Amino acid sequence: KPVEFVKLGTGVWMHTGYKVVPPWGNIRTNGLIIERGDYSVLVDTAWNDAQTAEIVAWAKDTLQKPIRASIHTHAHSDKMGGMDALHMLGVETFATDLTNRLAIERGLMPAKNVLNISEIGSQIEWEGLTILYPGGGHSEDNIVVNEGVNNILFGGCMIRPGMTTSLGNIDDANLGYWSKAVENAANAFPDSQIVIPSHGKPAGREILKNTAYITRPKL
Amino acid sequence: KPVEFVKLGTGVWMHTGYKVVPPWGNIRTNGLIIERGDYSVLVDTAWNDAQTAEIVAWAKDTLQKPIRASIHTHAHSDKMGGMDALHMLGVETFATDLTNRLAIERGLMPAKNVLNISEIGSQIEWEGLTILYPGGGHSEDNIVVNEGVNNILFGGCMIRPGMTTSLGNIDDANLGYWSKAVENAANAFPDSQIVIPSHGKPAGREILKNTAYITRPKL
Amino acid sequence: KPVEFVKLGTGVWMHTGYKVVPPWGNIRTNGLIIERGDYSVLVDTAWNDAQTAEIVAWAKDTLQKPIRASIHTHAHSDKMGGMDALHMLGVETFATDLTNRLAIERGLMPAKNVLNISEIGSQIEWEGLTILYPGGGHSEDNIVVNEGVNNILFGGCMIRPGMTTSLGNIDDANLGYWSKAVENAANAFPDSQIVIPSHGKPAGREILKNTAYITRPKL
Amino acid sequence: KPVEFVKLGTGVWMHTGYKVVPPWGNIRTNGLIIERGDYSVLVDTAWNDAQTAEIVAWAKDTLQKPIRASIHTHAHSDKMGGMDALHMLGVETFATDLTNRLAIERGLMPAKNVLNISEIGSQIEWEGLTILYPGGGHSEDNIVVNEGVNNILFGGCMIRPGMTTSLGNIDDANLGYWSKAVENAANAFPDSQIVIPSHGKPAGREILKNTAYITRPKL
Amino acid sequence: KPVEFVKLGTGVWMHTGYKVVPPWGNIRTNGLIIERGDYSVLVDTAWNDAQTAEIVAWAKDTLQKPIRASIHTHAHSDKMGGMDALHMLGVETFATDLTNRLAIERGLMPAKNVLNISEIGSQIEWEGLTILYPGGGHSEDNIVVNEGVNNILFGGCMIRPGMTTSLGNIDDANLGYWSKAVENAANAFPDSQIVIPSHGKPAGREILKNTAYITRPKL
Amino acid sequence: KPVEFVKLGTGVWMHTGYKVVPPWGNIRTNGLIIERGDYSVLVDTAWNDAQTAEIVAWAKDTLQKPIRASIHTHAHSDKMGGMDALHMLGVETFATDLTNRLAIERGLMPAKNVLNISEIGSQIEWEGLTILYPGGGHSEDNIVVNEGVNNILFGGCMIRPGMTTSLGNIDDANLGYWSKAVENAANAFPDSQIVIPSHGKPAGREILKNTAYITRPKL
Ligand SMILES: [Cl-]
Ligand SMILES: [Cl-]
Ligand SMILES: [Cl-]
Ligand SMILES: [Cl-]
Ligand SMILES: [Cl-]
Ligand SMILES: [Cl-]
Ligand SMILES: [Mg+2]
Ligand SMILES: [Mg+2]
Ligand SMILES: [Mg+2]
Ligand SMILES: [Mg+2]
Ligand SMILES: [Mg+2]
Ligand SMILES: [Mg+2]
Ligand SMILES: [Zn+2]
Ligand SMILES: [Zn+2]
Ligand SMILES: [Zn+2]
Ligand SMILES: [Zn+2]
Ligand SMILES: [Zn+2]
Ligand SMILES: [Zn+2]
Ligand SMILES: [Zn+2]
Ligand SMILES: [Zn+2]
Ligand SMILES: [Zn+2]
Ligand SMILES: [Zn+2]
Ligand SMILES: [Zn+2]
Ligand SMILES: [Zn+2]
Repeated sequence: KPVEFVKLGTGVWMHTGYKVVPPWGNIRTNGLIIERGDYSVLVDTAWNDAQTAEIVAWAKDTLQKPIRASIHTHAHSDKMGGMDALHMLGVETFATDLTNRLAIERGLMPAKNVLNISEIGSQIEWEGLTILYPGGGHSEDNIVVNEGVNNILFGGCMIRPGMTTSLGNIDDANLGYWSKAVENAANAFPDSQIVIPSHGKPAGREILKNTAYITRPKL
Repeated sequence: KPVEFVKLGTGVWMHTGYKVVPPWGNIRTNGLIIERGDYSVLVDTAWNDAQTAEIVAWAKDTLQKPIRASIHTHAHSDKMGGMDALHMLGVETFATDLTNRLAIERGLMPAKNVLNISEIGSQIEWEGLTILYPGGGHSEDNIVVNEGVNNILFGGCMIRPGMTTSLGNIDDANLGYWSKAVENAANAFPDSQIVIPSHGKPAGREILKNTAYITRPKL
Repeated sequence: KPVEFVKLGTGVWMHTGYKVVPPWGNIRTNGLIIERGDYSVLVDTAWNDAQTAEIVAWAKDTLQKPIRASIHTHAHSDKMGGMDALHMLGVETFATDLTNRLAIERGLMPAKNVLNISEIGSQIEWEGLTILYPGGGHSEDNIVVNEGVNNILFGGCMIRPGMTTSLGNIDDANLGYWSKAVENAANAFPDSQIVIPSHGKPAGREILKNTAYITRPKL
Repeated sequence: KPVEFVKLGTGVWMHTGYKVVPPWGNIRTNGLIIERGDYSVLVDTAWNDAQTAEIVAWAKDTLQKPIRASIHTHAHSDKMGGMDALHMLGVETFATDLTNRLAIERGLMPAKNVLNISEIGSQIEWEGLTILYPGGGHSEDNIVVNEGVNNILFGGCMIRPGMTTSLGNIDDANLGYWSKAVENAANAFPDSQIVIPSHGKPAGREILKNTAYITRPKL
Repeated sequence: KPVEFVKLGTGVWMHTGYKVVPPWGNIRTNGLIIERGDYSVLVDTAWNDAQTAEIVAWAKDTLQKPIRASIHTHAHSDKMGGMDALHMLGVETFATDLTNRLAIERGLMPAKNVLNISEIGSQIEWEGLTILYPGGGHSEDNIVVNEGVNNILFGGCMIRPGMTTSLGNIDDANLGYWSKAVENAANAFPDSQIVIPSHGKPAGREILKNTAYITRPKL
Repeated sequence: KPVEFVKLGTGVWMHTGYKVVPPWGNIRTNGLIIERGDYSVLVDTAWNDAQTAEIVAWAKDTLQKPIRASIHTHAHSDKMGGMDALHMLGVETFATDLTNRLAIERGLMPAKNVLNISEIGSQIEWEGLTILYPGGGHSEDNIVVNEGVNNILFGGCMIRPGMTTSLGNIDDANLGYWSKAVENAANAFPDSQIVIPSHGKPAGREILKNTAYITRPKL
């Protein structure tokens, strides 16, 4: 399926790309485009360079706000699969040091610059966004991004879609800490009523609660 | 979020109030307003006195059928949090003896009058409603209320919303008997195709079946 | 509830019949009508002879393409409950040899003719449909049917509806192999984006993935 | 394997009989012989009439205290499989009314006399033993027997052996209440340090705790 | 820990070797030496060539019945880790064709000769032993070996030790079929009261039953 | 039951005290006495002051090596229930700062001195013992103690007894991290073949492995 753009709020757009992975077939991955004054910033690549180049072109030609910089929410190919495209298209890329290290271990290109959030609960302000490291969950390095004007929380792959009980790709997950990481994000951003998972539809805070439940160690 | 009213059938309305509870945020609670000839009856308060007073005012001014009496489906603050408002507004309140006893233990005000349904499976007719005690489930005292004109079954908190697998607040639950209590209610009221949970959207009998499954002891 | 017809694609219709089964009440069962040149073929009966006769009549009078033959996807009464009606109405019925044997053991009438797909993974072409035996799942004999013009995969009862975690009627299930059988079907028919379960709404490939997850042996 | 006798305390003996049940093979069942002044009483038959007759003969010839009466701890064939032998050998048999009713439903002979313990928690003194009905567990009618001189608690099949996590034959079990029934027995007889399960070795109170854990509804 | 020999029955000995595997440390692996007229046969190597050579030497010097041939119960290094030693010491090695193929895939040396048991339930007589392929379990190729004079069933790694609930190394397991494979072995060899797991102490049929329970798909 | 002493190795003794806790009854708690030149050190109190005073007296009168100092492995009453006795008897008590803080929160007396091991994996040498903080498990502050002459690892309550699947008192447990904490201890002390849990019998490394399994987040 081709690459789709949907408006989530004032100056906040979701990009969605698809990849066919047998046996189940097409799987979506979502990220964001965030408008700033006369440029935009990007949260996550799509699956590959071609899809990522389509996102850059859309921001330049449709929003008229070319992508200047990007952040990447963990070291997997749905979030960093299009790094060569971003680099060739002049986008200045950012990730945590741990994400960059895991990217190299996993055969992905690291970002060009470092987000200094290494402790659990650490937050910074980057291009009008709040970036939090809530601890390991879907991947040890996963970060979340909050946009405080529209109160949109981008949970990425740490937040599971809808009412699923499937945990998704758990190859790199911290099964012990994931539910606490979700609680940490939910407590850090109480005003965000719109929550974006990477692999499903935009939703509300019910997907925070559901994710924390389905990934929580039980008695 | 403010207090909402939705029509479910002839003379049957749902009231919904919200409370912000970290980490997950707003949580709805639902109850009913049931029209009678020139007055109405209430199933459950909302979370607090202010929301409950808004329900009384709506019945008086919008339906023109002031609330005369109420029933309360178990001793938690989403169902009995607005008792002082009901009492001050002249509403005559009813609950089972067990609910009244648990209300006192839990720091809530008991109802002024007793519903005589203490045995499992016992039912009475109260203001045109059938009230059943199906046994302990979400709380040991939980009762259910059936409105037989429109065939609406109010399951309250004993029925979980939608397709969730979360059990909600289980602090006071009877985990051994809950699925049997749901079966008891479903068998008692086969004609009710509309089922109302306290913490989600109106639905059909699929939420009876799903609740019984997700709360059933497994092998 | 009465018997319903819904168009799924060019020349492909879903039939749905209901049965009241306490405690939960009405349960739907779905099958298909597949148009051919001047006749049609049927996938599955409804619950009983009366509902099945209504399907035959609809194909004759509304589609003007009378049902000539049928296939049955496993030996339970939602799929073979209307065999006497089909036989009396001149429909030539087909099932696997294992389905016919299990039908007799279960008190159902067997089909008049045999589908030769006894090995796991075996497929045949029957009236423009691909019929696959993917191995035991909901029932040891369950088969799936793919319509390759519209790319519709009829999973029958081997595919669970929506986002449920309930396994349905497991009296005859192969709990060890069911998730592999679902994977086998999904790998055999990658182009089918429309998936039909017997007991829920038409959906996409997400119900293949969800079924395989909820029925998969866990660690 | 043949029928075995082991001394558990002053005047208290365990009888053990075996039955070959494929696939796993021999399975033991245990009961007790309790000496009184110049006669004895029996707790449970063995699997069949021949084994039960061997127990009667042993009490008469070895203890010199012929069995006068018996109690039966629930309606399954390991506990009531030898009723014809007891009746022919002049033993006066006792069970609860519920056990007698379930015996008839299950194709076993009922006892000749009734133990009046129908409410949960009800206890009586019978031939120097305390008999408690703790509620449904392995079977809805299961009772337990405490011998207060030696402080031996006969849990029968309601108590699982050793450190197993298997629940045994659950065809007739009350999965919701079983762990509470075990707690009820443990609270009723705090001084009993010797605990006898039907299907394993004599042990201590650790098998009460383990049984309650492995059969307890979990979150 | 060094290599140990223990007599299990007339002409049947267990060999046990140890390997230190962090974090848990020493892990035993067991196999058998089976005496024949003036030679012996071997079931499984130990972990490595040195331990396996010690087994060959013990049979030659202590039993005075040199090992002529061997069978290997699946393709893992505890069972086939000492193949070079056996081959150099003149032992003629046998395994199923599937075991030989999986050995090559897993970096182990295959056996020199083939055991023709490829269908589930197939059995052959080899050097007075019955060898059964019961279907996939701990590994897809696992076979079991029964010695009918002493009625000793060697379950190898398909049978878990004692009362554990741990499944051991499941990297290559068939989680769907394992409990059925255990049932198949138990039904094939009802007279064997001594059961040998690879990674624990000799035991009785209770470890067949426990293994089947702990590895069985649950509802 | 009264207070028991058992020799575990040269200069290393286990002390065991009992407390009756309904419904299950007596529960043991274990700690150690470690001989040094002409004095000893203590690992953990018993349940109360009287039992703890008996341990001090035994070291003075039987070993002739009076207890000079003690360490406490977490803030629960089985480990710190006898602090007043130790303090009155002149024993100099040590615990981590986190244990002292949790002791105060839980109504126990803190130790007089601090063990400086606050980071996960931190170790110190104290009176010839290695003390490790492996991360939260049974309690967030739990530490383990290794005696390297006899290679005895005292796991305290972080290690569950025998082959149980019960988690014990989990009121204060870190369910996400406990299995990793056990792995951390097992990796830190590979030479210790004797492992002491607080609530069961001395055992080997199998109880490390079993604990890590039964408390590990599963898929
Ligand atoms: Cl979604
Ligand atoms: Cl809902
Ligand atoms: Cl659906
Ligand atoms: Cl036992
Ligand atoms: Cl063992
Ligand atoms: Cl123990
Ligand atoms: Mg540049
Ligand atoms: Mg008044
Ligand atoms: Mg004809
Ligand atoms: Mg008589
Ligand atoms: Mg040769
Ligand atoms: Mg001093
Ligand atoms: Zn990822
Ligand atoms: Zn992802
Ligand atoms: Zn409630
Ligand atoms: Zn509620
Ligand atoms: Zn079916
Ligand atoms: Zn069906
Ligand atoms: Zn029984
Ligand atoms: Zn029994
Ligand atoms: Zn293996
Ligand atoms: Zn092995
Ligand atoms: Zn503790
Ligand atoms: Zn403890």
